[PDB]
Amino acid sequence: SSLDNIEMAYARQIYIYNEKIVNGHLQPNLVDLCASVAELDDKSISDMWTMVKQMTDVLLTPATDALKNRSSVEVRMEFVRQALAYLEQSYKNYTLVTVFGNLHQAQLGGVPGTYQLVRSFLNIKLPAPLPGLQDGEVEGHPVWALIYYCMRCGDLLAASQVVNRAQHQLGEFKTWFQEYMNSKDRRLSPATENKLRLHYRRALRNNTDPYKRAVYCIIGRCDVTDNQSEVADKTEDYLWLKLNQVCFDPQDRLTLSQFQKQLLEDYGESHFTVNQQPFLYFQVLFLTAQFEAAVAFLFRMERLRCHAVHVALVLFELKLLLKSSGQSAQLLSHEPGDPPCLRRLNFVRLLMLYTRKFESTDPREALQYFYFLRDEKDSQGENMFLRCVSELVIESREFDMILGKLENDGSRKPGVIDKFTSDTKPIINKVASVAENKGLFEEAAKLYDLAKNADKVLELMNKLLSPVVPQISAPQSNKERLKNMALSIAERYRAQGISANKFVDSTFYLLLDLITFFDEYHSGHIDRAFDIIERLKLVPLNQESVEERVAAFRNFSDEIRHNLSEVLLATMNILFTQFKRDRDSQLRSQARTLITFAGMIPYRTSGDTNARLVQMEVLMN
Amino acid sequence: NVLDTQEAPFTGRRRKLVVQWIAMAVDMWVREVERRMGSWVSELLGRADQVLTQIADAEEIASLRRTVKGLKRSVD
Amino acid sequence: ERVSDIYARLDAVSQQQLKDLTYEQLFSQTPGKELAKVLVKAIVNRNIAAPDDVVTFKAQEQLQRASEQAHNAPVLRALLAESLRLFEQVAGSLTPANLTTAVEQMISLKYYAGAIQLCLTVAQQKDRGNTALSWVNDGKPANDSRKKAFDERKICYNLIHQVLDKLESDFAGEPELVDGRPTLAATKRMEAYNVVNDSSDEVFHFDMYEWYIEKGWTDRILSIDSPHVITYLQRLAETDFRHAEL
Repeated sequence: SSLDNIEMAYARQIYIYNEKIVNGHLQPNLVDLCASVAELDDKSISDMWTMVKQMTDVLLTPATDALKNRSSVEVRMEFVRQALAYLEQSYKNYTLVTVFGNLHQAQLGGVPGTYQLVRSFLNIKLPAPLPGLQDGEVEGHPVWALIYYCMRCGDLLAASQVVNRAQHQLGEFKTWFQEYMNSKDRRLSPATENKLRLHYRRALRNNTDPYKRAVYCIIGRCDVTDNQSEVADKTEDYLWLKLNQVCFDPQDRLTLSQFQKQLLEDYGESHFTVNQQPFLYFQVLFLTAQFEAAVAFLFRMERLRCHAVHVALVLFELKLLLKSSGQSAQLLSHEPGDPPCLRRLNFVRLLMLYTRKFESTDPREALQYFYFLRDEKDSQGENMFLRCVSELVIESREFDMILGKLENDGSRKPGVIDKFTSDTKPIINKVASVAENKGLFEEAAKLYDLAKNADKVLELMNKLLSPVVPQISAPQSNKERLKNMALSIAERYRAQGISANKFVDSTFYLLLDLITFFDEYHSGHIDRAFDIIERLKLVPLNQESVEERVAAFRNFSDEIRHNLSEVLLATMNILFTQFKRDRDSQLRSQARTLITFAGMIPYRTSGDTNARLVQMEVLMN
Repeated sequence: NVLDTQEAPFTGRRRKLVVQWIAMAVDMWVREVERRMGSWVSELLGRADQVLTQIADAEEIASLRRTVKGLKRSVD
Repeated sequence: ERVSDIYARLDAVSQQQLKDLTYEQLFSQTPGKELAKVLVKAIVNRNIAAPDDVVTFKAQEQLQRASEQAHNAPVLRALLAESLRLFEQVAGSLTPANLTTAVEQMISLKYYAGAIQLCLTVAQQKDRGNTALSWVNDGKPANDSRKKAFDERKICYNLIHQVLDKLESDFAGEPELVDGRPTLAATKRMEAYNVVNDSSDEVFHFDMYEWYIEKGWTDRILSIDSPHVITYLQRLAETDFRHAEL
């Protein structure tokens, strides 16, 4: 097996999600089905899916195009809020593990109020007082530190409580903050927003209290260039600092498009992967709505291929992933007729790479991933899922497992693909078609016979029999192994009343009779073999039938005319033997008949055959 | 060659029968390829359809148009 | 062919009609012809498991082989794409039983858009005069004989509901975006709903407004924009509270 522990667990989860859609059940939450395995690994992966769920848990317009949802200002706004809610809660967990040694340890004693937690967080991260703080303290801590880390944790209420106990010190900041907490989308009114920004810009552009600076332009979304590096030293603190500063419809203003493009264009992977920590960059792209970038990026880490494919599937089963129309493009690209700030993922290629790894010895699991390509076609019109099953069968040669083995008793035990579509007639011909083009007739027959395509089964069975008609049928020979399959196809084609056009069909049952004629001839059962050839009315034995038999030879399958030489000789040698054992006249007359027939028929080795036939007739007299 | 020239008796509403022949022939052709032709056959079946509308047995013709358009798909 | 295999997978009326079937009946009586049709139909929808009656068989054969695959985008997509191609050529002749089975098989192979496109095509072909649109625009007078035309479209529209239903079901919990770009589950949702909004069948869009209302999707219906939906409501308002509220 080519699948690692993690990859295998995901496969099982994707089998469920397929079993549900294959039986018409409720469309379960894919993101939940993937996070179910994440908990079996380190929390590096669990915290990823947590971000994936929260970033995709946005009210969408079902049955709407992918590009439309992702271009709409409506959806683009909720992404920023879902991310900020993740950066705030994520930071809140950092503040817990900073005070208590373990999340469990914090829980048993009880998570304290965000206010008392933050206070018990300031104790550690600033033990001694910084001399540059302003506006005094509140219950033993600087008022601005409390406000910042409370807003950072996302509890505006806890921050407003701090403000209520410092009404005299904070001046007019109270009426401004109380408006920020009330107004939605973390924005103030243009009039009041103007009043505070100008005040900050007036004489507080450079204040000795960094926490004061941070809060002001987090509330006013100002000084976008100043990264407030004094307080936002971590990467998440930067993302959170900026997403609280982005704006929507000229100076000192930043928008999501600029920010998202500004980040990866100027400070690409190189900047965010110098510490050899891959998820850091992924979180930067995913929490900025650049899902295709983050997916391709994370898909290149050979250790995190599994995770990047699935986060792509989630975005794909939620009409959020922007697929690349052309299949000839690179993995990541920007369509020419699209805005430059969005990118597109060649989803077809993405799955095709992941599959090649474990498609060789783990076919069942491969199909589960090929199903997501059911909705796509190629330039030639083939259904992508169907084509992927053809290529996977041509390579793996797993016919019984994937296509269903058709035993020699008339049964068709369904295969693994039967689960996904009930119309399995084309691919069985596709797989049968190539194997036919590769001279693998004995297989192409079994495959065509699996799809009950007798036109092709009998055609190929005619080719495999004609060479072996006069041969000696011996144990385990190529004659027995082909005759016995032909008879197993004769019964199942009569018991089920199946037949190809009379040309193909007539020749097929005719060869089977001839194969019996030589099997009796090679055994010495002369009398019995003579009777068979007489029924077939293939070789004339009375002079009257020569005219009609000669005309019939003209339109009989060349697979029959080929073996005419051996038939005449065996029949002659049959009469020849019976002569040495009135009757003499009758054999003599029949001997003549064979000669005149052979004389009027142009066929294989007519030279040596016509001569031998005449000699055997002379010895009779 | 018969359907275009329209030399008698292959004229007028009798060309409805010419299309029936073309449907039978081409149908027996794709069925003989799928058991085991180019643009010019697709050019014809589409051109054969103009004949059926140009002639518009009101239900026979209607059913026949849907046999032609079926073969055009089978070739393309 | 494999006979008893058919017989075992038959009805009882079909099994018992074959039991007492004489050659006389086969040769010169309708019930005998009818049963012959049933039997051939069974062996055709099994090797898939008149250029109209021939194509329909090959289409079932193509779709049956698709489901028998290991999932090869090239082979699966090819078979599916072709199956749809063929079915559409004989849309007007498709029976409710053949359409249902086909759609279900396509749904199982994640071919949602394709399934929907077939249903719409079949609806439009069984009524090119739009007898249904006029019958609805006339208040649906009982005793009229356009009802048949409307019913044959309603069978297609219902099957479209099942497709969209199974789609949201199959992808319940799946994210719309992974690592930034869209997943495959998301693109199939867009591709499917595209086919829906890309239609010009009016009886269909009426049936879909009613359907959205039923499922409770004020999300999408209030977001159409179009007056068409307003005008449709303006007629149905004085009639139902739920509609008037919309």
